[PDB]
Amino acid sequence: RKKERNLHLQKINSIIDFIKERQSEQWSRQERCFQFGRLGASLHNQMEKDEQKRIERTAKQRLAALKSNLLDQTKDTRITQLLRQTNS
Amino acid sequence: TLNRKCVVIHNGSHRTVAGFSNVELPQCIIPSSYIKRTEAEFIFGTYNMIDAAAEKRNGDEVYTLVDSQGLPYNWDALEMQWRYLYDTQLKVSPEELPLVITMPATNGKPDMAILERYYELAFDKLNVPVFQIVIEPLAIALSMGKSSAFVIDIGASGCNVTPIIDGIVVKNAVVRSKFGGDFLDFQVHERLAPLIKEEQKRSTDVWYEASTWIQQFKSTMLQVSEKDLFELERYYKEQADINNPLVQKKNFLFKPLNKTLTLDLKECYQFAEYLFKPQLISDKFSPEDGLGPLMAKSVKKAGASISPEQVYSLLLTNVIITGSTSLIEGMEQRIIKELSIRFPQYKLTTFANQVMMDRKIQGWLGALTMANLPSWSLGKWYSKEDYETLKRD
Amino acid sequence: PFRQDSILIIYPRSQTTLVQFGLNEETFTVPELEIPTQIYRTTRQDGSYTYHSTNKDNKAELIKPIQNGEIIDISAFTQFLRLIFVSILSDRANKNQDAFEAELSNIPLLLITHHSWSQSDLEIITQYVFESLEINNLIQLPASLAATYSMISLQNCCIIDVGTHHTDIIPIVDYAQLDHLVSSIPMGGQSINDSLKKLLPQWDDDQIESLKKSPIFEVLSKNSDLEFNTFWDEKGNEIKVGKQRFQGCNNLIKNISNRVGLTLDNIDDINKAKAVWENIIIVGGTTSISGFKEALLGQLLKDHLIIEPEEEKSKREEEAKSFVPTIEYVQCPTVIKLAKYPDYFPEWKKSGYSEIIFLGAQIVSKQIFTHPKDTFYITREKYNMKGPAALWDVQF
Amino acid sequence: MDPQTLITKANKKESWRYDWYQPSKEKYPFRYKTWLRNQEESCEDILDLKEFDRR
Ligand SMILES: Nc1ncnc2c1ncn2[C@@H]1O[C@H](COP(=O)(O)OP(=O)(O)OP(=O)(O)O)[C@@H](O)[C@H]1O
Repeated sequence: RKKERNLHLQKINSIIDFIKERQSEQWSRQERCFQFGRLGASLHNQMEKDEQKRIERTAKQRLAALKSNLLDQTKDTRITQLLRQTNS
Repeated sequence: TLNRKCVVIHNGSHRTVAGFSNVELPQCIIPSSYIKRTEAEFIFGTYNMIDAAAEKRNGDEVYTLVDSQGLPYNWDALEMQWRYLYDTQLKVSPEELPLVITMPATNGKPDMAILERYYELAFDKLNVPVFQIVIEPLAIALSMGKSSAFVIDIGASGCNVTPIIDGIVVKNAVVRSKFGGDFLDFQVHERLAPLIKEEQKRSTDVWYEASTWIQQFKSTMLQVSEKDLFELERYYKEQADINNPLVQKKNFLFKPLNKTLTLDLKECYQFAEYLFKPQLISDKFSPEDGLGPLMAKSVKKAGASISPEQVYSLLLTNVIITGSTSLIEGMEQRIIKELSIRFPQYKLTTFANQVMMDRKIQGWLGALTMANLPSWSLGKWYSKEDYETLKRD
Repeated sequence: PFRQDSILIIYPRSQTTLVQFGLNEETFTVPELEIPTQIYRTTRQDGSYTYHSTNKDNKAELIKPIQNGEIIDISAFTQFLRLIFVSILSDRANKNQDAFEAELSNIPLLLITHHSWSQSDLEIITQYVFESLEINNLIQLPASLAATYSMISLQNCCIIDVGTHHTDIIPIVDYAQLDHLVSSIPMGGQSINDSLKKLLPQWDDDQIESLKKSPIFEVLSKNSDLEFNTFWDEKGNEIKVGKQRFQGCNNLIKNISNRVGLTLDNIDDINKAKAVWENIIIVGGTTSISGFKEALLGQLLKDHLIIEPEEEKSKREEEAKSFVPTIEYVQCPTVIKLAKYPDYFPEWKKSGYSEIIFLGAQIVSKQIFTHPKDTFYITREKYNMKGPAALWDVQF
Repeated sequence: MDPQTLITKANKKESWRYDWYQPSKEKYPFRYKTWLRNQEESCEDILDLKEFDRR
């Protein structure tokens, strides 16, 4: 009798022990996608920053060419608008 | 640890939850009921049943799969349900993967009858490679890291209370209150019917309403009074003579008719009180049938089954508040209050998972958890030999 | 690691599949390869089968591995995939004598996974990746997950995936996919064509199809300012049409909203549900049709917005006219809103975002393959450790 | 161009199989299928890209 209860007690003890183990070990589907998002955001910050730099560089090159002689299209339709006012 | 994975199926009284042991969330959850169509056609699936409801075809009928005991009811239909899951949600032959299922704690009386039927289904009909069945409240306590626990199942189809002492479901102390989610759904429907247009195919529509706007209502409109509404009301009136939030209004749109329903706080509280004072429902109920005294009863009976002083200190410091209904705001605190009233000499320690999702599927998660242990042999895994033995003379 | 030119991203779909071997280094671009998802099967003596890129001797059968986004014949599917992979291997090998000295060396593989695939389907697929194509770098992203990055990363949002014969409804909460709520509707772009055929039964199916594709076709709420307009046919014919060019979409849209409502109503944490409703994302080739997205928003809006029902609001106002505090409700949504697009991808800005899901994959792809850890993908090592099961160690 | 040899050249390893397996402590009276480290036609041609390019 006594040992039968003790067996049961240790059985459930080990059950709980395996459970509490996995509570710290597991790391689940949600853990992956959450980390991916945090990761992705930093990728966008760097990649986004690089894109901004590239756009700035292109603008700088265009400005330099003009001196030697979105807004890249706004100025074309704006100067074309004005051009058309003069053409007409 | 082990090279395995499995199918977990929880036939709840309202929701059937099923999925793979590989994942945190269930593969799918469908209503524990189905639409029978005529030749014989069985509809399973949340959206599918909704679509059937939209059809409104004469002859469609709703049948549940789980009885008042939390046990399988229409076994032939049960076959069809599981078959459905294996073909459309799990999408795998039932013969390849292992199956772990569960059931609520009972008094043990139907254990053998149920196992016989399961062996017939699992082995004789589905050829399931291996079979195991576990106790839900037990699993819940275990997932909480508890060896002893007072499981308070504030769910639908009644309220289950299961005292667990040293990993032992005290079957004699296990009680199953007839009051729960379903009851409240009925009361809500009946109380709000006065504000709704007009105040079996019809019953199929009842199911629809229950699965939709009624559920929406109870998710936010209901609230549990901190104290006994009656005494609390008096208290505020006393204080008024010496602010009273009970007059505060809450709003809810009745989607299908596009109209605003407005209730005061007291009324919201009135619904909650039915679980504590069922004698206010009608003359068919006793004061002892409220959750307060039911709990006390089961606590005391647990003491009777084995050193009451210690038993009370044990159960009252390992209280698990769970079940879907437990999400009604304030419910948890009210349980604490009821416990302090009936056990003012004991320190109370309760537990409750703040994530709504976790509670809704906690039974499944418990099964999930047990299904994921590395010491394979701990479970009472069953095979064809057990079906055979049973049928051997 | 990893060479930009060696990163392979493959996106399967019920019609065609997008393939993009290599990235554009500096920026992101629109996938240049597009291959019809079909393969031929020859029945030989006693049912023995071969697979072909064409119909050998007019004896092979036309097989379509994917149906409505779901794999119906995984044997055929992996054969289809195999063909693609070796196609690009030979393509680059012929284009570059030293291809195996660089870009065809270490090749990262990103496969976009349609949610309908079963657990066993996925296992078999990973098995072929490592044991047939012998690829030592595998990611099988959830399609919806990819989409959530493209929209400047969202925590709570919806993915509406419009297919051709099916539409998928996905809800994302806390960046996780709620699989038990995710569903699908047996309706898609083709149903538009079907209704248009019904509408104009005397037209050729191609007239209808090409019209759908045409800029004169539009979902309304300056060709909209004209009673009639025209469109040039595939044969160079001038097709003239009236307001029928604005019809045939509501049936699809209504059914979409039906499931959207039902699905979102089952989110447990209403605080998060409120957040979800303010970030709706719409993807799919058909969604490129102008005004479609706005109409879908509008339909969702009028059928779910929690706001004091028209007349009742006017009764507050009526009684006031004889300030009324906002009539708050415990329900949701109180705000329904489409998610905001990133303004940092000119190429995609120019192309339109109907295929943006690929972009999301591209973005996260460089996030993953420029990172020092391999935390989220299957390596040969991991494959050796768990077999196909390794996927659920890294499962997203 | 033999696509199989291209595979042997690209990306330059224990294989598994899906089959029955019997649990053991000892062996238990039941079996299930899983990915076991195993015991140790094709598409036949190559697709003509340039026909599948967005140009
Ligand atoms: N937001 C909510 N808050 C509280 N209760 C809810 C909420 N939404 C749904 N419910 C109730 O929860 C019920 C389902 O809960 P649950 O699955 O715990 O019951 P059950 O598991 O079927 O009962 P049992 O545990 O005996 O199987 C639904 O019937 C519904 O009435």
